[PDB]
Amino acid sequence: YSGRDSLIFLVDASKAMFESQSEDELTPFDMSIQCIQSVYISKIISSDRDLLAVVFYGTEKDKNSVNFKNIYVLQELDNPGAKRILELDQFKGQQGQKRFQDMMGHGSDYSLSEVLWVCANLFSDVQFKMSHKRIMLFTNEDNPHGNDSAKASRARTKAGDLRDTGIFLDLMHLKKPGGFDISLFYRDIISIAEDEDLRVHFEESSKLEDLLRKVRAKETRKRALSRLKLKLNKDIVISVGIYNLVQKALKPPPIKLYRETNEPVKTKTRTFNTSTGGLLLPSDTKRSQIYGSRQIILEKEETEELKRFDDPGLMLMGFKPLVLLKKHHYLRPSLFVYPEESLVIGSSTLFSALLIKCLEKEVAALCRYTPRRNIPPYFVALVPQEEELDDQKIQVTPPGFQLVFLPFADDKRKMPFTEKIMATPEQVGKMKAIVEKLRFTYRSDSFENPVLQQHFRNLEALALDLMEPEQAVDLTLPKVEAMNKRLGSLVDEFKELVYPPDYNPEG
Amino acid sequence: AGSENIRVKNIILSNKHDVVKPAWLLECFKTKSFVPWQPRFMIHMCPSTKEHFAREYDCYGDSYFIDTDLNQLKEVFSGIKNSNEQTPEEMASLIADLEYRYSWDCSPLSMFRRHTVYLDSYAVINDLSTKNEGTRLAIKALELRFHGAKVVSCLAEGVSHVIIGEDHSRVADFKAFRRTFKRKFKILKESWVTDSIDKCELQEENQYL
Amino acid sequence: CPGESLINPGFKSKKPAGGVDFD
Amino acid sequence: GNKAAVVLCMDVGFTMSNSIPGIESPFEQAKKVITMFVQRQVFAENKDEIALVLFGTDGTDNPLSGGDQYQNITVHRHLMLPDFDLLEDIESKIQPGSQQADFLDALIVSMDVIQHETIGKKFEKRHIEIFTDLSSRFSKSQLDIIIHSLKKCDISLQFFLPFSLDGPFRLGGHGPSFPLKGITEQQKEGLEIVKMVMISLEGEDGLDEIYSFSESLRKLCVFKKIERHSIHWPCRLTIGSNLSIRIAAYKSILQERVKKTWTVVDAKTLKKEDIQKETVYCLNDDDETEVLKEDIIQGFRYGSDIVPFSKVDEEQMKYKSEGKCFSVLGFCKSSQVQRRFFMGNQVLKVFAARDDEAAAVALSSLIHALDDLDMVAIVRYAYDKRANPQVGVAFPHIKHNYECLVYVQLPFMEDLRQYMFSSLKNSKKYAPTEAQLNAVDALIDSMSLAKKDEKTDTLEDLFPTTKIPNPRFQRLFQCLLHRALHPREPLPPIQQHIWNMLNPPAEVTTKSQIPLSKIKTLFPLIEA
DNA sequence: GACTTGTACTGGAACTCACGTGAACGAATGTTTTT
DNA sequence: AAAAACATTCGTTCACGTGAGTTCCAGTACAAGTCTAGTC
Repeated sequence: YSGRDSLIFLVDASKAMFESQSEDELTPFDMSIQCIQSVYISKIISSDRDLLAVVFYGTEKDKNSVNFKNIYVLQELDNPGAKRILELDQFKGQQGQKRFQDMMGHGSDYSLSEVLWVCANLFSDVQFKMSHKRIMLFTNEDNPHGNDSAKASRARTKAGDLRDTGIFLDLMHLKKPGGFDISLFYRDIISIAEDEDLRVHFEESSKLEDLLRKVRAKETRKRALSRLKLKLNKDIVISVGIYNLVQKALKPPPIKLYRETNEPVKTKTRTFNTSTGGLLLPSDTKRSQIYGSRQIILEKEETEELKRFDDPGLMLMGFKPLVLLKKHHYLRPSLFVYPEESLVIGSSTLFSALLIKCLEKEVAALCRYTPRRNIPPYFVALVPQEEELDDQKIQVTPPGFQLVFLPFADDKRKMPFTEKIMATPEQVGKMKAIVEKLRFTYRSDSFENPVLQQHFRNLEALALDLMEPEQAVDLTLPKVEAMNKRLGSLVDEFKELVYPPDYNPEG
Repeated sequence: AGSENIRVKNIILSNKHDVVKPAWLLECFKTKSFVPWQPRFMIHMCPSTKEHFAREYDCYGDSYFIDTDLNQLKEVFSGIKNSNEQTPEEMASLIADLEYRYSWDCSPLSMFRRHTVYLDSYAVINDLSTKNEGTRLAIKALELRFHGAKVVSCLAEGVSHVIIGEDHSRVADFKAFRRTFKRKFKILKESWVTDSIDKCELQEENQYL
Repeated sequence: CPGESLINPGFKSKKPAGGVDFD
Repeated sequence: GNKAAVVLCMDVGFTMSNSIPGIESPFEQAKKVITMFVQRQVFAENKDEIALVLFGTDGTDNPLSGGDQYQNITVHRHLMLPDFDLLEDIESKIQPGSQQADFLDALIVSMDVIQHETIGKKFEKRHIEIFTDLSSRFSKSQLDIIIHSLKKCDISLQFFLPFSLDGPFRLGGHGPSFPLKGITEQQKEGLEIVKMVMISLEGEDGLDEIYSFSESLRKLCVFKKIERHSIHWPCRLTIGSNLSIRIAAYKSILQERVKKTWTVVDAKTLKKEDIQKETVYCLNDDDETEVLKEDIIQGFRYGSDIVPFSKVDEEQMKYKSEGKCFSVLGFCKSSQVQRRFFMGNQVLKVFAARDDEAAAVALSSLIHALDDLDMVAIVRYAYDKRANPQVGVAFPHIKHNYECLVYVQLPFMEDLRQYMFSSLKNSKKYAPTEAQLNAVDALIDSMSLAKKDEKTDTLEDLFPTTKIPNPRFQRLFQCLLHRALHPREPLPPIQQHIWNMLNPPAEVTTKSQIPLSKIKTLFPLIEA
C-alpha cells in the first residue's frame, strides 16, 4: 500500500432523507452528517494526509466541474480540516437543516450516472497517488430509478465502469419506512455484494456503528527503520530490514505562532563572537573538556571517530540457548528483523532455514548490532518468532526474528544487601486466594494513554469551538470500589494474620 | 466574546483579562463614542476592574451615583436568581412594615393585607371536612385574597374580619366567639366587600355591621 | 479482509479499550 | 558524603618482567589494569582517594623501612585525588625493578598507609588491590597479625594474578590464559597462601576474589567493591483501598551514558565566553520582521489548520493525576504478558521498605503466591505528580539470597504498531531444501556459545556478554588520556584487548569454518 | 513540431535516535531554633 | 539535653532545541517514441 486514501461522501437530498419516523430520532440526513463529522474527526488524528470530499445530489442548486444538474460538490477532495468540520456541522441542527434547504434546495430529480461521473471527475482531479479510492452513498431509497429503465441501465453501466477502474463503492443504507433491500436495485451497483445483505433491512446499516466509533490514535504505514546486512561470515552476507513493532506514542510537537495574527513563525539560531560579533563557522569552533586544572581539545571529526568500532550492520556471533536469556535483563524496546530480498537475492531462503532450525533447537543468534555509522556497537539476541494467527485466519504474530538488546556490565546496578524474610504457608495461601479473586485477562491493547487521549480531546474541543472538552475515562485507574466489593473481608483477615496489631502502614 | 465557548471559559479561569458582551461595540458605534463598561455588558471582572466597579457600582447592575431607569431596574432584577429563604408570615410582616414606613396604603390594592378575613364556608365552624364550595362565598374569598386580604381558614383569636353570607343562623355563635376572645372582630356582610371593591376603599363597617 | 476498518483501509479495526474486567 | 580509599600494591621485581614469546608480559598486563582503574577514577570525577605503592623497587621509600625491614618497597603516591601525574607515572616513567620482595611487607605498608591517612577524612570503604605473580619467597610468621589487623580495620582485599585459578593467547579473549604446567612450586605456595588468606577473610565467596589480569580487563571487577548504590524510590503497593505494603524500588537496569559533555570553544582562543549563541524569531515575510519571545504563542497542527494553544491553557487543561502511585490494577497469567511488548528504558527492582519486618513478610507472601500461581501483577506506576502514568507488569524474582518484584513498563494501544508480514513457512519460492536445513543445523551446532557440562549437568556460558564492560567508555578514556599527554598526536587505534573481549572465543571461530563454507556454497547469494 | 510516456535524478517532509540543556520535585542531609 | 523547622543538596523526569542517518513521495530534467499539419 503506497499512496494516500481518497473518500467521497455521497449524501442523498431527497425528501425521504428529511423526515422523522418517530420522536427522539435523528433524521437520516442528520445521521449521515454525524457520521461524516465523526469520520472527519477520526481522520484528522489517525491520518491527516488523506483526502476527503463531500458531494450532495438531488438539490436544486448545482456546483460541479461538469456543470451537471441537481448535483452540488460541497467540498472537493482535500485534506481534512476544522473549517470543513464546522461547515458540515452548520447543517447539523434543525436550524441547520432549514439553512441547507434554503441555500441548497430540495425535491429535485437526479441521476445516479451523473453523480458517479462527478465522483470519477473528482477522483481524477487529485494530483497525488491514491492507494484506495472509495465512495460512500448515504441513501434510503431502494429504487431511485423505477419509473425510467434507461436511467437505471445508465447508472448500472456507469457503476460497472467505475468498479472496473478501481473505485470501491459502499452503500450506507439508512432506515426507511417500508424497508431497504439491496437485492432489488443496488445489488449490481455495489462492487462487493455480501450474500448476507440480501434480505430487507428494517434498521440502519451496521457500518454506521463502526463509522461513528471515533478512534484517537496515530496510524502509520509500515516503514522499515533501516535495511542492514547480517554477516554470518566475511563473505556470507544477507540483507534484512528492522522494524519497530512497538514504539512510544508522543504528542505532536508544539508550534510557535505570532500572537497578533496567529501565523507560523520562522526560528533562526546564530552563533557570534562575544568580542567581534561575526558569524562562526563549524570549523572555527572546537570541542573541549575540563578535568580539574587540565583541558583537552578535540574537533568534531575526532569526536565522531571516538565512537567508531565497526561498520553498520549485524555481525553474527555464536548461538545461545534461550534459557540463558534472562527475562528480567531488559534494556531497550525490542525490534523485529525480517528478510528484505530487495538488496541481495536468496537471503529469504537462508533466513527461513535459520528461523526453522532455531525454532527446532530452541536457540537464539547472538550478534553485534551497529545501527548507524560512527556509533558504539551493542550486543543483541535474535530469537525466532514463528507466524501466529488467531481464528478466522487473521495474523497476530508475524514471522521473523525478535531483536532484544542485552545490557552491558555498566548498564546493571547493584542492589543493597537485604535480609530475606520468608512467609508462613498460611499467609501464602491467603495471598493465593486473594490473587485468584482478582484474576483477570490481559490483552496488549486493553489500556489507553490518558495523557494523549486528554490532549487530543482538548485539541479537538479548541479546534471545533466546543462548549467544553470531552472528559476521558481513565482505564488505568484501579477502580478500587470493585476490588473492595470482590475481596470482601479477605483484606481484613490477611492484615490481622500478618500485620502486627500496631503497625500503622501510613507513616 | 458573545458565546461562552471553551476559549471563553479558559479566559474566565484566568483572572488577567476582561470579557465584554458584543453589544458594547454596537452601542459604541451607535453613539460613536467611547462609552465606559457596565456590569450588564461584561460577564467577567479582573481584580482591578472588580475593585473599580465595586466603588461605583453595587453587587448587582444597580449603581449609587447614577440613577436608574425602568429598563435598568428590570435588568438588575433579572440578575437576581431566586430568594426562598423566608416564610409567608415573614413576607406579610415585612410588607406591612414597608407600607407603614412609606405610607403606601393609598395603592389601589393591598389595603386588606393589614386585616385578616375569615369566611363562613363551613357548615360546622372550625371544621376542615365540611367545605361548602360551589357558591359565591368561594369566589368572594378568592377576590379578597387577590385584592390583598389575608384569608385565614382557622378561627384564631387574631382574626379581625369575618364575612357571613345570606345564612345568619350562626350569627349567635360568631358573637359568642367574639365576646370570648380578648380581641373582638367586627361582624361584616358579603355585600360590604362588593361595594368597597368598586370604590377601592375601606367602606365604613357601621352601615355593614 | 474481515475486520478491516472503514476509516483507514489496510489497518484492522482495533477493538475498543476495555481496561480491567474481572472474571 | 560517600568516599572510598584505594591503595594499589604493584609487584615490580625482575621475576615479573620474565615472559614467554607470544605471551604478554605480566608487568604490561598489570600496567594496563591499573591504567584502566586510574582512567575510570579520574575521568568519572568521583571523590575517591587513590594511592600507589610498589614492592620490589630497587630503592626504598617507606615509613616503616627503618630497622632494615620491609626493604625494596616504595610508597610512590600517598592518599590523594587521582591526577594526570599518576597516569603519566604509570604509563611512561615506571620501569621494572631488578630486586624481588615479599608481598606481605607490601601488605603491612599498605595497612600502615591506610591507618595513617584515613584519620584525615571520613571514608565509607577502604580497599586494597595487590597485583603480583606470587613468584617470590615469603615468611609465614606474619599470618596471624595480618589477619587480625585486616579484620580490625575491615578493609576489602583483592588479588590479581597472571593466571586464573590451546590456541594463541589473547588478552580478555574469553579463553584459557597461561596454560597449565606453567606454575612453579613457589607459585603453587603463593596460590595456596593467597587462597587461605582470602578464605579466612571472606570465606567461600572470597575464593572468587582472586582474578586474573586478562579477566579483570573485561569484567569490571576492579570497581566491584567501590561502586555505590543508587538511591531508593519509596512508595506503597496498594491492592485495593485498605491493603497497602510499603516498598522501595531501585533501578536494576538503566542505560549508561557519558556524564561529561563536550562544549564548543573557539579554535583561536579556547574560552567559553568567546562563543555565544542567539535565537531570533522572524515572520515568513520579505521584510523578515523580528518578534520578541513574549510575543510568541504556542499552538498545534490540526490537519492543515493551526489552532492556538497557550501554555497556561495547556496547563489548565492538562491531565492531572495524583503523584507517586504504585497500585495493582490486577493479576494475569504470565503467559499473557510477553517480552516482545516490554517498553520503557529501565527495569525496577522492588523490595520491602528498609528495616520493616511486616512489609518484608507481606511482600514475600505476595511474591510466593504469584510464583506458585504463575501470575504477574498489572500495575499503575507514576514516579511523581509531574510524571505521566504508566501501565506495567511486576513479576516475582526469587533467589537463594533475596526475593523481589521486577517491574517493566507495558505498552498502551497507541504504542502498538500493526504491521502485516508475508508468511515465510508457506512461501514456495523461498522454501528451503533438506540439504540446506542440514547444513544450517551443522552451522548452529558448530557455533554454540553454551556447553552442556555433565559434571554438574548444567549449562556453562562461553560468551557472557552481560559481564563485558561497554567499550565506548574505555575508548573515550584512552583517547582523552592520549590527547592530554600528547596534545599534537593522532588518536591511537582501538586497543587490541577491547577487540578480543568484543569477539567470541577462538574455539567457536575455528570450529565453524567448514560449516560456513558449506552454507556459502549451498546458498546462492548475489547482490541486486 | 508538439505532445506524452517512462527513467532517473533531486530535494522536501516525516521518522527516529543521540546529545545538550533548563526547570520542577520529592526526599535526605546539615544547620538552626525552642523548651 | 532533646525535639521540631528551614536552607541546601541531588538524582530523576519531562520537555525544548539541534544535529544527523533513512525512508517515502512530489517536482523536474532528459531521452525517446508517437502522432499531427502540411505538402506532393
